[PDB]
Amino acid sequence: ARVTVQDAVEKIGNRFDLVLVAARRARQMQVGGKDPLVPEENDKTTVIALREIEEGLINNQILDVRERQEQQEQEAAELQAVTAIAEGR
Amino acid sequence: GQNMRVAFMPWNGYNFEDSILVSERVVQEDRFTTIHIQELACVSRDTKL
Amino acid sequence: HARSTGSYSLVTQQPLGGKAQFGGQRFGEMEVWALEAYGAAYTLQEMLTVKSDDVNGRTKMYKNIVDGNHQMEPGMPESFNVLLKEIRSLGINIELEDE
Amino acid sequence: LKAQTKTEEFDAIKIALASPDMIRSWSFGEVKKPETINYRTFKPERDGLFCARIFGPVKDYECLCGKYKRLKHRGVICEKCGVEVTQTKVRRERMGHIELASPTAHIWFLKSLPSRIGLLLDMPLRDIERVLYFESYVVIEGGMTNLERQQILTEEQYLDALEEFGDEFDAKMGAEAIQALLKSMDLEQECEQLREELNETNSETKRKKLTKRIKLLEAFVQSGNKPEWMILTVLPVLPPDLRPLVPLDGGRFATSDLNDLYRRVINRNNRLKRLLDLAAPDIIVRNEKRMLQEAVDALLDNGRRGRAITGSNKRPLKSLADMIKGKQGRFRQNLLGKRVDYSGRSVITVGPYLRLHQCGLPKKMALELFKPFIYGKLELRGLATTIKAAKKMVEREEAVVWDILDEVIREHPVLLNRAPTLHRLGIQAFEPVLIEGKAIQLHPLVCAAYNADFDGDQMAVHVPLTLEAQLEARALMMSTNNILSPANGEPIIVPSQDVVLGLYYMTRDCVNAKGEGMVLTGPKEAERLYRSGLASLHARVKVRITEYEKDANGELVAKTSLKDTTVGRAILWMIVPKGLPYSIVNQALGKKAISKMLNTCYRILGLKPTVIFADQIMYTGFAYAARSGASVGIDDMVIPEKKHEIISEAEAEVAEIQEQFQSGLVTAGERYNKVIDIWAAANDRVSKAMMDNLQTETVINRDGQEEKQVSFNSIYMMADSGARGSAAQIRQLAGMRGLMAKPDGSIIETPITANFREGLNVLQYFISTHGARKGLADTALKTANSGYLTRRLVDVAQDLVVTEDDCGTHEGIMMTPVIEGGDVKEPLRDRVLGRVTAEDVLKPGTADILVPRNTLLHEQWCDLLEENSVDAVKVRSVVSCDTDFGVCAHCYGRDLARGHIINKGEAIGVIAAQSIGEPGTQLTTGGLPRVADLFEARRPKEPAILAEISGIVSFGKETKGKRRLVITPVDGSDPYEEMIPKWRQLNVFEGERVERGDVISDGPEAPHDILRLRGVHAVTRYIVNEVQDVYRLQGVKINDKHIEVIVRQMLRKATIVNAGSSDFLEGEQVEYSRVKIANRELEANGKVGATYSRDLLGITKASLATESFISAASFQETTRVLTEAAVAGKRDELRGLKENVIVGRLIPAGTGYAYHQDRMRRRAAG
Amino acid sequence: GRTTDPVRMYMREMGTVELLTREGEIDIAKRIEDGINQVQCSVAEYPEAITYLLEQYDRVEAEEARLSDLITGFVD
Amino acid sequence: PIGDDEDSHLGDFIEDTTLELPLDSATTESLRAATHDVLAGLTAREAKVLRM
Ligand SMILES: [Mg+2]
Ligand SMILES: [Zn+2]
Ligand SMILES: [Zn+2]
Repeated sequence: ARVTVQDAVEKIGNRFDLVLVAARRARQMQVGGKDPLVPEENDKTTVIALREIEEGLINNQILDVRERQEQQEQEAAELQAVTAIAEGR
Repeated sequence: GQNMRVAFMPWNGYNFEDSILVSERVVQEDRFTTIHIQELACVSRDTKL
Repeated sequence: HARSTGSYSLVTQQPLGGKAQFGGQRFGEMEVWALEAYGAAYTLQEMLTVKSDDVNGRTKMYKNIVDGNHQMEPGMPESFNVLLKEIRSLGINIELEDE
Repeated sequence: LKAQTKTEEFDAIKIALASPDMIRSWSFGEVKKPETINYRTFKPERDGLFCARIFGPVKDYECLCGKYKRLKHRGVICEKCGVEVTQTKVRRERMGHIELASPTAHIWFLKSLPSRIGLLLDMPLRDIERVLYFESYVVIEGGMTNLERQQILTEEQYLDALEEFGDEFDAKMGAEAIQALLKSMDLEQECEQLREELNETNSETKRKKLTKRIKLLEAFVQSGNKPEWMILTVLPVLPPDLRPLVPLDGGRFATSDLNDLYRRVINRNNRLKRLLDLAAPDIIVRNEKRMLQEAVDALLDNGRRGRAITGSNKRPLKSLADMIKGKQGRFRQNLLGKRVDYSGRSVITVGPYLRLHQCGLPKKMALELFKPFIYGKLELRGLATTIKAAKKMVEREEAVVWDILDEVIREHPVLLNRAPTLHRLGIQAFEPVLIEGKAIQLHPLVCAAYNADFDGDQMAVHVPLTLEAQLEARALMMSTNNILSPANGEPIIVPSQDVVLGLYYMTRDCVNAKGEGMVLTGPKEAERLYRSGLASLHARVKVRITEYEKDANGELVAKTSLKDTTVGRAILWMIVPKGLPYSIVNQALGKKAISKMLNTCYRILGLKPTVIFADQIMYTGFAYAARSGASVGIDDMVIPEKKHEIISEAEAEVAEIQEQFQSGLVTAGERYNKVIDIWAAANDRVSKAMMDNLQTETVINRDGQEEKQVSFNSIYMMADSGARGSAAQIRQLAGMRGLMAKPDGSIIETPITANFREGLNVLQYFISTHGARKGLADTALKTANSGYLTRRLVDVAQDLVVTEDDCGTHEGIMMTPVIEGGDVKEPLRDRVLGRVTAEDVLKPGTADILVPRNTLLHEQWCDLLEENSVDAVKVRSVVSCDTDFGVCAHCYGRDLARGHIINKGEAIGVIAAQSIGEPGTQLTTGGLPRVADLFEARRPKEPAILAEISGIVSFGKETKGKRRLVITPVDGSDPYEEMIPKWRQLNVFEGERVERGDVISDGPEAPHDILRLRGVHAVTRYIVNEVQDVYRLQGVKINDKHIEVIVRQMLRKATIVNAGSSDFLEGEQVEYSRVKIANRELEANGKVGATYSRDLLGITKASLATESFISAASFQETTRVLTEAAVAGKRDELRGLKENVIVGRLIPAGTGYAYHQDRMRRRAAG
Repeated sequence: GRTTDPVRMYMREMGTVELLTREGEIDIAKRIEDGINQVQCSVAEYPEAITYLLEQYDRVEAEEARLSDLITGFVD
Repeated sequence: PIGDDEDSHLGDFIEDTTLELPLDSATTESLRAATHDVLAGLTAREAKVLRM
């Protein structure tokens, strides 16, 4: 369990945005699109996300970057799919 | 009610505010036990069905 | 007393015990202020929308809770929704602007 | 990009008058009949208050006649009776209307205090009503003949006038007349003419009313509402499901009161149409029209005419206005309260075994609470086939479900709450620990935050459903994350009673005991010495200890030494973490000291070590207090041996003064004062007798004959440590208790001679009873007073939230120690702590900057300022903040549950009000009503008058009611002469110069004055100092900040002096004004900038003004607010807390601040 | 004068009109007779009013209507 | 108004019996998965005939 979030509050200053970011990440884990970045102790996604914040390997910057990259990861897949839609003309 | 042996002394904070720490001797002797009589009702009504 | 999902009041949809299965605790103005003092917006929203007053949000929530997804799709509380009709029932036109 | 048509996520809201065609737009049919249901088959009669055609199908996706019963046929209108088969919920949605035969006035616009139809037409109310009742004729569009436009005539007068002028003259009566008035009204022309008339004549009485009225007019014009709409052509009907006919047990029906009303309206209306088609005489149709007016009025808002009663029941029927308003003063459901799912509650118990980050929860409770989670998790692993079977499993309570519950409980926090919620700590988050029993276990250290005793107090539990709520609870509402009261940086986790008696009993020294004067290597063998029974817990002993100091740079220094201390202190030292010096535990450890221990530990080691430290302190406190064997006997309370003697002597004094009254040496009242004085002095004597005795009387021998120390007596240790009891109560146990006072307040001259250890007889007890009853009554009253105060406070602040980061102003208030009377009622260090310097400060010598510019002053900065002699620091405050529509974090301070600077987006107004309001139960002109008076800015009863302007003054004129005072400035003119009643003893010297704001008389002064004459900083200083004078005298710690934000909200409004944009005398937001003048100093007009004057509005007054009308409808009078907004067509954009709470979306603060921001900028932009 | 509560503003407004004498009733009734019979006679002096009645009775014997929807009966 | 003189009024206690419980609503959604998988079990034409 995570008794105090002070360390996470150290990694990202705002402390509300801590809740938001850790939330978003915890969601990334809870509805599984992804896996933890650090060993799961049986800790629920709620705490795993916080452990990820405390280790400084997860925050708003990192998440935004990863997501932005994944958009192009899908664009690459559907590259030949959507260009086949030239029937639009 | 019922009288009984009482000792005044803090016991491991289990008595903390007004809280009362009672032995098993009491629950075993069934002295503070109470009997409740509840009246439950069943109604047979008339519906258009 | 403990309650998860019970019956609901007809006139305004709100948790109400009909079975001797008790209506949930009442979350008042002061408790709301207590939430406002902290930074918890979502706790408050879920408190007065999905857990109580939203006829949609409650069930749509329940399905997610059992599905293993914790989220909410809040919508508009039925209270305010009724207030709109009561106000509009008078000579007062109340509308919701923009987008 | 096509904007949109259908449903989006809506912003703001709009409110205005309703058009007949608009009313029809909502209406999906006209209700033509008073009938409800068929009386046998309960189906709705077509075209009635309850109807399938107009409103909706009775049962889900089914036609009324029953032809199309299939879920397939949906958008189908049935041929038999048109009913589109759709969900029954639509019968809760679709509205209706009624076409009224004769025109009808809307009672909300007739009877609202500033009658709208009245002042819009510039016509008196009584006239308009006299016209509505057909009591007299009124003119419309008189033209040029003999008569005015708004003029009123009578029967004979109308007849004669008509006989003289057939046409080019017009008069009607009834509702049609008022409608004709409003419709013929041309607002623009009135605007032009009124502007001219405003400009021509010079009189105050004239142009005041003139400008007020033109402003009103043009406002109503810009609204988009046309006056005709004040008169109802069409009457909308509320959906049937919102006024249900739903049946009950025993075949009995129950329906709302709106049906009686609506039915009445329909009836009388139809009967009116009937009487029209029958060509009835005038009198009849007039009576019918009036009756229709009454019915409609009673429907809309009942009680403003006759108070109509419901069928067969005396109690007046509830109208739509009452439906909206609600009850319990002003409570609109999002206020009074709302029932919530996933919750519970029960009696609470102790649970000392708990860590402070957790708490006990009953098994069954947790089962029923987490039930959905339990289902989903049960079938996720595969223990249950389907959700049904899962329910069957948890219903049977199979052995396998308990483990699954242990799974879903683990990292999932729960919210705990108490009944009297005041400060934010009233609700706190904990980690659930499954416990066998029906009782909730609550960690002892938190029992202070809730103000919860163990005497049967109940707590309630809520489950943080959504993920965001889990993380919100864990990172904010969590217990460990708030260790400090938001009011002041002092720890609220301070040990309570048993624990402090434990730590007190531990570290203390009796003169002689086992192992006296020996030496030990370390705390380990000290404890080992104690437990074995070789050494006593309290003995003076030298032992070697290793203490750490982190005084190096981010680094712990280690040093060892032989400390002269006691066995108990040595044992306790094991707990004290790291860099804390041994000195802290080398004392007697009172409640105050044991608190300062935790404090220092937090300001040194940080959060986590403070948490674990506190936990350990609780555990050891309980353990050693248990071992201590502390108890209370009847002999533990020691009465002075000299008591009876003091009693007898003081009793001789009374017969001395009595004999003097017998001989007439003294008067009656003076005698009374004398005897009361001697008895009081007696009580003091016995008190300070028993105190000395009970305190130091222990006389014990070490190696010599005798010596004496502070007593080891139980009740003393209890009172001295601060565990419980106090000199006041101990005084009542041993020595005599006080003198009592009859309800009148006249204090009886025969005090209570006996005490509780002794017996009280009949009289003494009877006399005490009144004191008791007045005690309970007064306290129970002051709870309510506190509540009301907090309410006014949150209402006046609320939406104030930290928004911008830094406004960057050098502005601030001068922070000095309070220095009242004799020495230092409060230091400088506390006043400036956790705040930020407006500008850099100096040493005695300069070009050496200790604290640069704006920096947070923490313990090190404040002690660095304490090292130096600096007596003066200018500090940034929330009252002087340059940021408009909010406070910048750089202005506020660091104060919070955490030592770091205040976060961006935290809502400070709320927490400020809560902080001011929580101690309010502990407050005793002076007192709590004094505080209420202060925040209300009420002018006192017998105030003082400050000098208007500096310079030499003299006494003008003579005696009529006042003797005029003539002021004479040095350079400028001297028109200023104030009329001061001469029957009030003056102060000001007839021959001396008086600075503006000097004392021209005595008594308290209204803060309006202090603001105007002495300045803004001056008045805020007066308020904060006076209210702090009230609290501090009671022993209440409240930081100046909260009071200062309340103050900022008080002065939010100001009245303009100069011009060039808006009106002259308008009171308006200094935010709006300052933003407009700062914008007008450059560009625009080169400089047209207008001067204002800061205004002081009381809290309850400043609460009145809120942009959002939905917010105003909450705590104010709903009926007026809705109208008064609806006329101007006011558009509520939300943006505040209360409004967003009502509408049910994320709060524009806290976590939601990242939302409303990313929105607010998207709005009014690209 | 106006106490509101229309029970009054009615009760008083009607109380103005004085009760009829036993003869005045006959006067008024006579006036009624005069008016009515006037309009009846005016109806009898219209050719289309006659021809219409005829065209209607031609539909009465033709089973397109009934004798009840045309006349309530004659002076018989 | 019922007892206590409070805002408790008769209609406030009238429960909605016309609504459906969520505990059943989750089963109604779950059955649609069950019959779907089970229909995926039979032959395509048996599945067509049964779904029809
Ligand atoms: Mg209590
Ligand atoms: Zn039909
Ligand atoms: Zn500022």
